[PDB]
Amino acid sequence: SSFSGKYQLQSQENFEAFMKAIGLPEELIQKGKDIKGVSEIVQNGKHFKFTITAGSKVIQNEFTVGEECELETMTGEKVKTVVQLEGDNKLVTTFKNIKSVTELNGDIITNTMTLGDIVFKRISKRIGT
Ligand SMILES: CCCCCCCCCCCCCCCC(=O)O
Ligand SMILES: CCCCCCCCCCCCCCCC(=O)O
Repeated sequence: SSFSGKYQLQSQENFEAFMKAIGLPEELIQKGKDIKGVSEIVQNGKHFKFTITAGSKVIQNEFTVGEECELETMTGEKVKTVVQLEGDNKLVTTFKNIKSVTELNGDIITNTMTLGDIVFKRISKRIGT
């Protein structure tokens, strides 16, 4: 259960540019750019559940490492992909030509999403249990 916990965004880079590019409606971009969203992760072996909350908007997802899964993404689009572990503390997946890497270092999770030259980076910190 390496990843299990509750974490809140501390800061992020290129939210607006990234979200516009992938189809987030601009009213959502404007309300969302300064939201410090909360990620809740339950890991049980290869099985993951996570909830992302960003004011009024709650996305729940689940996947088993190494297997096909269906992920609901930022716009609501559901994509079929595979999430892999690269060691105990790093989740890697690709969907819609976006490469997503989620890495845990103690209490800090860094999420990097790359779409072409745009690198959307989010840094979050554990908040309690
Ligand atoms: C009422 C305010 C509207 C909020 C809508 C804007 C939220 C868009 C952001 C989606 C949640 C963040 C997804 C990040 C996923 C991750 O990095 O792995
Ligand atoms: C909801 C957007 C799709 C998510 C694509 C990555 C999913 C595989 C790994 C899940 C990591 C969840 C990210 C929590 C860290 C954070 O909020 O920045």
